[PDB]
Amino acid sequence: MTEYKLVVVGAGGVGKSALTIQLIQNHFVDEYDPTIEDSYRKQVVIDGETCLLDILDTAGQEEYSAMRDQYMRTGEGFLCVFAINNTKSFEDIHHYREQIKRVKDSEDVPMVLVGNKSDLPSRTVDTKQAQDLARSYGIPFIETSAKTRQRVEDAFYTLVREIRQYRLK
Ligand SMILES: Nc1nc2c(ncn2[C@@H]2O[C@H](COP(=O)(O)OP(=O)(O)O)[C@@H](O)[C@H]2O)c(=O)[nH]1
Ligand SMILES: O=S(=O)(Nc1nc2cccc(Cl)c2s1)c1ccccc1O
Ligand SMILES: [Mg+2]
Repeated sequence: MTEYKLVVVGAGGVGKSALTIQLIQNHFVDEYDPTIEDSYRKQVVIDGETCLLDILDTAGQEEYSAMRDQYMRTGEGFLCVFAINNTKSFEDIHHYREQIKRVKDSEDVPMVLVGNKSDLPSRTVDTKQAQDLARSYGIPFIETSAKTRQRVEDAFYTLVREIRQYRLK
């Protein structure tokens, strides 16, 4: 059994909680209190390995937060989520990456870029632009829908794979 500590970050409203609850509890939440921050543990099998996922669904995204610094220290991989209909949330991604890099004092940070709400038809962020951003960071890019469950397991499992690989570098 191997443990993987995953942290879900992104602007308020992008779907951090809805993604996390979909993965863990297999249901979509319509109106989840934006202040609730918890961790969830679940065992899954990924590439033949029985993995214990320990996932923190973050609430506040404050720059100045001792607790955020501690969880970025403890977290091994980061799911950086924006919503495909919220350009500001996409622009916020750089700031979250910078924060994480600073806390780690490293460029070796396992991260996956997630464009959530792929079920919404009025896109404001071109998939091309998001692919380009992820390429510039050297990270995977996945579009998900918490509402339909599209690529929910793939996003989290892709982050596990990124961590597993960095452990060999
Ligand atoms: N249509 C759609 N709505 C979503 C999706 N993910 C989350 N939402 C909705 O967007 C709002 C914010 O989601 P929440 O998970 O609470 O965002 P958080 O603040 O990032 O935790 C809620 O009303 C959710 O039901 C999605 O994939 N598609
Ligand atoms: O520091 S942990 O060991 N556990 C935590 N558990 C919680 C619960 C509520 C709020 C916060 Cl800030 C936390 S941090 C942890 C960090 C990163 C990823 C998974 C974790 O369990
Ligand atoms: Mg939330």
